[PDB]
Amino acid sequence: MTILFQLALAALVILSFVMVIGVPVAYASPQDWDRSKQLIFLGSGLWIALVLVVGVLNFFVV
Amino acid sequence: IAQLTMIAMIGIAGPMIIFLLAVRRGNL
Amino acid sequence: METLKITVYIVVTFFVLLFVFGFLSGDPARNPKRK
Amino acid sequence: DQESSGFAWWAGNARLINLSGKLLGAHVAHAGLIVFWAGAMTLFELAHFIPEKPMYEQGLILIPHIATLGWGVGPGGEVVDTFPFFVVGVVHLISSAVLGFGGVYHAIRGPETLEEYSSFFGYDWKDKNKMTTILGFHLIVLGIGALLLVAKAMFFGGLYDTWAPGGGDVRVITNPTLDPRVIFGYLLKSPFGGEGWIVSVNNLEDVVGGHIWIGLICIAGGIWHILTTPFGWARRAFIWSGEAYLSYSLGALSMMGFIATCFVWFNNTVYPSEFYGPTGPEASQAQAMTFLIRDQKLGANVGSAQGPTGLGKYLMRSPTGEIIFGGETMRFWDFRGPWLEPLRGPNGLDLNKIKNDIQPWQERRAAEYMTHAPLGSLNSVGGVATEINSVNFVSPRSWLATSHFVLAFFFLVGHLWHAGRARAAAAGFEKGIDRESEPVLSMPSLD
Amino acid sequence: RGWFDILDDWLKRDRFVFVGWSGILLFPCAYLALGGWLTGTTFVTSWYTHGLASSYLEGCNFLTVAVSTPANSMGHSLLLLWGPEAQGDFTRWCQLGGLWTFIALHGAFGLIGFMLRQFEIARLVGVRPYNAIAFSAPIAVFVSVFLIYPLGQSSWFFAPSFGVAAIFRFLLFFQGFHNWTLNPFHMMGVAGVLGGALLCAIHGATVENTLFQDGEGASTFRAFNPTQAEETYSMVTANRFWSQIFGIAFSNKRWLHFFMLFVPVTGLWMSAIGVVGLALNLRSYDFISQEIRAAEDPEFETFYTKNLLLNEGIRAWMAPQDQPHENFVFPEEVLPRGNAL
Amino acid sequence: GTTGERPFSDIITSVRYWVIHSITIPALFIAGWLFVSTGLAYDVFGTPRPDSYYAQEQRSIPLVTDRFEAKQQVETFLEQLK
Amino acid sequence: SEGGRIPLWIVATVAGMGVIVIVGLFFYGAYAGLGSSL
Amino acid sequence: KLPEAYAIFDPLVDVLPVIPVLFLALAFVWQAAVGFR
Amino acid sequence: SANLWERFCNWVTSTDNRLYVGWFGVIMIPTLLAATICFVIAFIAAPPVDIDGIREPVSGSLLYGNNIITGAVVPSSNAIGLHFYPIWEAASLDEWLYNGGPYQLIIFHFLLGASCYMGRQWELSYRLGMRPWICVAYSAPLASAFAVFLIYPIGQGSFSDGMPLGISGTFNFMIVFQAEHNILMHPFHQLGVAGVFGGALFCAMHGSLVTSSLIRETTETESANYGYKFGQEEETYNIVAAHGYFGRLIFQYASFNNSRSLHFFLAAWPVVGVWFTALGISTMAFNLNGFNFNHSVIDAKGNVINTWADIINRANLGMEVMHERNAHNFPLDLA
Ligand SMILES: CCCCCCCCCCCCCCCCCC(=O)OC[C@H](CO[C@@H]1O[C@H](CO[C@@H]2O[C@H](CO)[C@H](O)[C@H](O)[C@H]2O)[C@H](O)[C@H](O)[C@H]1O)OC(=O)CCCCCCCCCCCCCCCCC
Ligand code: CLA
Ligand code: CLA
Ligand code: CLA
Ligand code: CLA
Ligand SMILES: CCCCCCCCCCCCO[C@@H]1O[C@H](CO)[C@@H](O[C@H]2O[C@H](CO)[C@@H](O)[C@H](O)[C@H]2O)[C@H](O)[C@H]1O
Ligand SMILES: CCNc1nc(NC(C)(C)C)nc(SC)n1
Ligand SMILES: [Ca+2]
Ligand SMILES: [Cl-]
Ligand SMILES: [Fe+2]
Repeated sequence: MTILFQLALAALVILSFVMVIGVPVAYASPQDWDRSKQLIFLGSGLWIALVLVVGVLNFFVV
Repeated sequence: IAQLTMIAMIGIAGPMIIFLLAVRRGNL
Repeated sequence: METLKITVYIVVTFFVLLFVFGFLSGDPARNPKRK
Repeated sequence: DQESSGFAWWAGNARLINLSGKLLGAHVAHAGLIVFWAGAMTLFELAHFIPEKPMYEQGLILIPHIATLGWGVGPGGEVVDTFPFFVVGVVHLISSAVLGFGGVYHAIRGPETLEEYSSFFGYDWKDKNKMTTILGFHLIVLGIGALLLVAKAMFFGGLYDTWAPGGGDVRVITNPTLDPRVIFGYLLKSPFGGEGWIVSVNNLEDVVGGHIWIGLICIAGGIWHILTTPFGWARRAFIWSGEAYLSYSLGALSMMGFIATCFVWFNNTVYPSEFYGPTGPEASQAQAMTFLIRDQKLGANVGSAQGPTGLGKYLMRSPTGEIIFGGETMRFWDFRGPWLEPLRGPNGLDLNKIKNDIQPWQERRAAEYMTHAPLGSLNSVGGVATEINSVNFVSPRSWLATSHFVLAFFFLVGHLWHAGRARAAAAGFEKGIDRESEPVLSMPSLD
Repeated sequence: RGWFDILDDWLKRDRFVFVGWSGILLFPCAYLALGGWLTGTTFVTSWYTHGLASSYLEGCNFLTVAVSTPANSMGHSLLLLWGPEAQGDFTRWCQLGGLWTFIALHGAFGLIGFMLRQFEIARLVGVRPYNAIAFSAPIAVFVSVFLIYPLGQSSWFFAPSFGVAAIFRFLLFFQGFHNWTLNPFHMMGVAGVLGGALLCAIHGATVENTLFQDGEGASTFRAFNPTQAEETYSMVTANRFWSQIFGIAFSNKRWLHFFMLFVPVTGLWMSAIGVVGLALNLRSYDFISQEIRAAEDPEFETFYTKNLLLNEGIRAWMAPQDQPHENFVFPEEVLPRGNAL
Repeated sequence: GTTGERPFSDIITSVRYWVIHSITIPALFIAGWLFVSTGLAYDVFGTPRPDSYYAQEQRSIPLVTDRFEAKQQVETFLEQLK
Repeated sequence: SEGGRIPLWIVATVAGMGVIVIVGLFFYGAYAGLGSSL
Repeated sequence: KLPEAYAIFDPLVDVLPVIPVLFLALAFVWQAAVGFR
Repeated sequence: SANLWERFCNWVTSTDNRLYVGWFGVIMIPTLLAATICFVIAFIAAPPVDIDGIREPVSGSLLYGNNIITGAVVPSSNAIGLHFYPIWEAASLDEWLYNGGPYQLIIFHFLLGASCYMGRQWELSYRLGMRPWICVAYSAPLASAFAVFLIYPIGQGSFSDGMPLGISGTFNFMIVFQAEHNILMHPFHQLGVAGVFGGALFCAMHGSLVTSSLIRETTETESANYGYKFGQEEETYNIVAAHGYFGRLIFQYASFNNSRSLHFFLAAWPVVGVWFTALGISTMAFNLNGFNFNHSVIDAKGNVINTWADIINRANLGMEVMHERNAHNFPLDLA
């Protein structure tokens, strides 16, 4: 539960760091954002579940 | 103790997201 | 003394009206070209 | 798309004056930075927050904003649960990512213009209706917000009322002053000493009540603009352009910035001295309290004590006859406060209560506030400029008030500047006098 | 032709950083002055001199650091590295404040060299030397304040020490001891500097908002002809503007610009004379008629009398740690103080 | 609009430059650092170390009181220190 | 090895952060050094 | 302080506040890269 | 009559008036005549004012023992604080002159008018087709009068703490300020002196460079000024020769060649610097004062090693301890 929580919360940070540097260069070079429109979509969708994970999971640790 | 570790990365991050664009040359 | 207050008040109203009804009078209009 | 053959680099953002879409990313990306801050700062504050210690002694300015809405606090501003703080902090921090997304999106991928990718959102500056309407939408969003407060106070919990009968405490307002005669009375109040205008609000009923009026009056105007166009004068009076509109909102913020500076500096109610520090006048008052209290214990008759000038070491009279504290503190005789009120009579400070009704909690309140006046240095060294290093402190009331006067000011310059530009832009000469038709040259010599 | 004309030739050669004959004096000094300061600011102390920490090495920040004056014992000694004081020794020199007369005297020559430069470069480029005339003003200030002044006092110790805060005390001192703010010359001084910073601002804005349109852009900066021709702003329009808002207005750029040289240069010249007088302590301290009435009548009070009391406090509370060589001891009971404070 | 000197822009961009200064710059830095950290600077400038303003007991200042026998007087002040 | 190769905009943002770092070290030194008050 | 669990992020949260400033900054990194057009 | 009011508005706004009485002017002209007229009478004949509210009148007018340098118009009483004190608020004028009534009548009308004076510096520029912004340069000196005459008093809780209207009275404002705020040690004031010093500096630079690079058109025994006629087409100085000299004094890229960029800088510098100085006084009006480095550097044992920052504190204490002799009854100066 706890480590399970620190995992979700900690991974959620690295995804953000990655997501943040990503989306930019994404819409940036139109070398796609069609193939990456797939990547970004998964990052975005993923992110939300994660927040919801840490959200609900918070009430069990603290 | 030394969370300067943090700053450092999130710091070279800003310039990175434009540099990679200087490489993939496009949309600056 | 209660008078002076009245007078002063009147006097300041005059000018303040003259001021609002002034810029209201289509001030943008007043200038060299485009209006 | 846009480069130097638009505007100069350092005026870059003006190249977006006519690209609705991108000009939306900006506002959506920016609004992100504010949420980000609000959120990211709260957690910073909480990360350093020490429960058993005054908030004002910790450089806090957001947690105290939450505390006022009745959250995580109880009797006398005692901090009970730090959860509401952590919550409000993280929530914002998250929404910052959501907004930030949209911002970045609308400014580098989505449509560079809107008018075509949807005529509902696309807009025309000179479109007196689209303008009056979008304004109308926002006038409703803000209106709902004003009620979002009225709700938290009447239904969801209350607000921190320092004037609390039993002594400062979270109280549920269930009797908002709705009497227009009173509510709007405040606007007809002098902004000088005593009658303080808006900043003189001193009880939560009026605060809550007044917000009720604003919420409605506000949404009412939101609908009215949705359903209308500027009349005639409204049109022959203003300038209709992208800059001109900005300017008008610039001068508007400036003014609100000055009003805010005075609220946090003077007001006791919506800015509880329990979370922020003691007000400027409140602290000078407390010194008089402290020493009238002390010396009185040493056997001095405060009522008849004569000071160097022959005016009254501890108590003197104000210009209209009321009994007030003496000393340079004669300038703050307009200070009212929970801790000091029980000593006031129908004629001001009552010599009998002062003589035997002073309570210990008041003595230490006066002492606390006396030693926490809003005096400090840039490098945060609490006290008078000649003081010694040791007590690292600068009242939250000082920080807030200064920062906002600066911002308020520069914005008034911003106003003048963008308004001056708009008027020349309109008539059309904001780029120079027509070498050919030089206006001055067609005017008679004043000589 | 000859070694001299060849030496010349080389010097007056148009480089990135023009050297010139003048440079032979300017650069050696100018660099040594700047250098000595930067050195002391971070390394040398003022302990043996003023009982003060004065360098980064001791804990001072950019505001509190400084190259403090020599002891009062030194008197007006030039304090040469190899003179009777330091005796060739360097470290001692440092501790006796040799670095002050070093920065002082060197920078002094550096201002001579620089003005000469202007004069030399002016001549070559074939323009009038009004840039040199103007610079007389700053020389006067430096000369009168960092040299003539302390030369009139007991020693270099009372000259302004090189440093930010160390200069603020020079200000406070002058108020407290010389009641300098009440001096006719200091006033003229400020009228000029204050009035000069006005012409600056006012003229600048008058030009930028009285410009002709020579471009199609909003950023009108590019729209400028580096190569003369027409006036870039309507001198005629400017005249009418001010003539209607202020009542008076220029109308002769040649005069408007000469005026701008005059106002601040004259101001600084006056502020200098005032100080040349403070050297002999020949100050503008009091108004006798005022003092006489204040003596006989205890109910006469002006913002002037008020100030003089502020001075008494400044002198009494500062003198002790500000003039160490005087071994001042002022018992708490002798210290002037109002009520409560 | 020009003189002999090689346009800074070109130099600040030349990989040769950095190849040289990546060495030189930090070089100078580490040197000055050591200048302070080795306590050498304190002796080069007679500047007191945190434990050398006063003697343990004394609370008086080592004020130089006469020009000519100044150096001599200063030396004696160092005497009391330790 | 001359002729611009190290892109300028990078020389700057790098030499730039480099200064905010050293000047920032100074600001930290203000709450710890000798220039402290503790 | 930060709820017991998140404590591991104390340090992280210590720098978050300053980020906004960075953006105003980046806009300059960018223009420099795009040669101030 | 094309319509009286229609006409009136045409006159007021007329750009053919010797002095442009504008719309802002309709408020300016009267307020400024009141401020000026009341001042002149005050300064010459007003009687003593109990500035500190402790019944200790400070006479500051000529006829009552003052000379130009000492004389001043004294601030309203401290007994009054921030309360509005219009003549119709006094049992009599005698009472009004004693509590420093004239001061308010003057500062309020002046500040009012001086603002409109700004509003006017815009209007005329509009009616004349010239770019605005000049009025924005004047926002700095105005924003100062405001800081010194209103913000500081609001902040401090009394008009009696506003800067007096007189020479010496101003030095008083300064000397005390420094004691209570240690302004010389505040970033904003420093930026202020940079702007003022700088201004004067640049004012001299421009002034000389230009005047020194004027094209010859005058005799050897004829005012070099005549070489210019009002309403010229081409320039009167060689801005290329100017730049040529100045570029060599320092070095080329460190010199202006664009008269527009030159003049922007020329205006920008002082105005920006004074803006900060005004924000300084407006900021120290809420007690956020200058840096306090008192007893920072201390030695190995704990002894306090003084810096020039300390010598400054002593001079400040002298001022603190002696100002307002009889006005304090307690330990801390919180007002
Ligand atoms: C025409 C265009 C003009 C453009 C002009 C642009 C001007 C721009 C100005 C920009 C910014 C001004 C910024 C101010 C930042 C203030 C930071 C600060 O206050 O930070 C405060 C901190 C803390 O200071 C520390 O404060 C500390 C302690 O407080 C305390 O801490 C202690 C424990 O640590 C105890 O608890 C104690 O009781 C408690 O009070 C200690 O005393 C330290 O010893 C002390 O050093 O700052 C320090 O250390 C600070 C060392 C500061 C040097 C500061 C210089 C500042 C401004 C210079 C302007 C120069 C202009 C030159 C122009 C030239 C040409 C134009
Ligand atoms: C504070 C907010 C802010 C915002 C929202 C904008 C927005 C915009 N600006 Mg400015 N600008 C700013 C501040 C800001 N600016 C400042 C302070 C300056 C002075 C230095 C300028 C100077 C300037 C100029 C000179 C120009 C603009 C232009 C533009 C537009 C550029 C479109 C583009 O080319 O994308 C390019 C974007 C990139 C190459 C990468 C940026 C990625 C950004 C969005 C995010 C970085 C954060 C992070 C990594 C993202 C994580 C998101 C998260 C959800 C995962 C755009 C609408 C241009 C214009 O007006 O065109 C018509 C133009 O010429 N701006
Ligand atoms: C703050 C103001 C704001 C505004 C005015 C707009 C306006 C617009 N957007 Mg965004 N957008 C924003 C913020 C904003 N957006 C943010 C923060 C994000 C990131 C999450 C996005 C992400 C986004 C995307 C990915 C797209 C747009 C698109 C569009 C355009 C759609 C027009 C259309 O064709 O019909 C579409 C009709 C609508 C979009 C309106 C329906 C809105 C619903 C779905 C949500 C309302 C929000 C929320 C759930 C309500 C609160 C509920 C409560 C219970 C809590 C329009 C101009 C689209 C576009 O580029 O079109 C050309 C598109 O593809 N926007
Ligand atoms: C939140 C922003 C907001 C904005 C930007 C606007 C903007 C506008 N509204 Mg509006 N309105 C709003 C909210 C807003 N409203 C709300 C909440 C309501 C509900 C009450 C209304 C109700 C409303 C009505 C009923 C009307 C407008 C009208 C107008 C237009 C008026 C043009 C004008 O001359 O005004 C400038 C105001 C003046 C020139 C009058 C001068 C008044 C003097 C006496 C005092 C000025 C203030 C003083 C100097 C300082 C403050 C003192 C303090 C005591 C208040 C304008 C575009 C008019 C219109 O034509 O609509 C289509 C109209 O008839 N509005
Ligand atoms: C409240 C909203 C607001 C908005 C939306 C705008 C929007 C705009 N303004 Mg503007 N302005 C405002 C308020 C506002 N202003 C205020 C209050 C002032 C008074 C100071 C000004 C003064 C102003 C001027 C003088 C000018 C503009 C201009 C512009 C346009 C500039 C385009 C650009 O590239 O940005 C430019 C942004 C930059 C170059 C970034 C530099 C910012 C510097 C000056 C300050 C940074 C401050 C920060 C706190 C310091 C931290 C430093 C760090 C190292 C620690 C743009 C449309 C320009 C224009 O051409 O308009 C038509 C112009 O010349 N504005
Ligand atoms: C919250 C309170 C709000 C209160 C609002 C009170 C509003 C009171 C009056 C609104 C009056 C509009 O009044 C009308 O304005 C137009 C300009 O637009 C004037 O027209 C005016 O301007 C033109 C130029 O444009 C002049 O040549 C003309 O002589 C002049 O009169 C009308 O003469 C005036 O009657
Ligand atoms: C046209 C002469 N060149 C020139 N250059 C400069 N450069 C600074 C940096 C001093 C503004 N100033 C001037 S006088 C305003 N003139
Ligand atoms: Ca932490
Ligand atoms: Cl007094
Ligand atoms: Fe000029």
